[PDB]
Amino acid sequence: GYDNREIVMKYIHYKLSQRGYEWDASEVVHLTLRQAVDDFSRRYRRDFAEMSSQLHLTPFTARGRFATVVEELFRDGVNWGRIVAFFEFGGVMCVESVNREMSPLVDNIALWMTEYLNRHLHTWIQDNGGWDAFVELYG
Amino acid sequence: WLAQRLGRELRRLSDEFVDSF
Repeated sequence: GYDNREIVMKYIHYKLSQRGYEWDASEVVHLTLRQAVDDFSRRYRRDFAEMSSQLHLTPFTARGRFATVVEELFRDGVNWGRIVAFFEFGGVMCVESVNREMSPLVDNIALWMTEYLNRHLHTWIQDNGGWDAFVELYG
Repeated sequence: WLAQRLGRELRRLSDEFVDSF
């Protein structure tokens, strides 16, 4: 297995530097994932900007917002596209957190992403060849 | 409510995106 916590941390750190923010916290996998999420981001750019504006992120709504969106995303199953959208969505929440002067939310979202990966996505990811199979498919 | 709409749209886009691999 690849360490999903490390995959979350590297991706979130990457996304925040894309916005000019600097967040203190296998390389082929990290690069392939960031490329797929970037592609997805650019493909649906206007949609994600509109989502951002409706997020209404506060410390009291963030946890439930993350959980409800992610449970809907995977409601009837998992595939690699939904895994990419999951990283995109978590990244959008982290960006909104720093943009709204709630940068401590970033650390919480990263943990919620890591926890969802390990609690709900690990079996599917492993059953389907692990992150190496993602690299082979998106490469 | 807002979250259920976000999730459905995300799901729509994911399944489109996965097909483009």
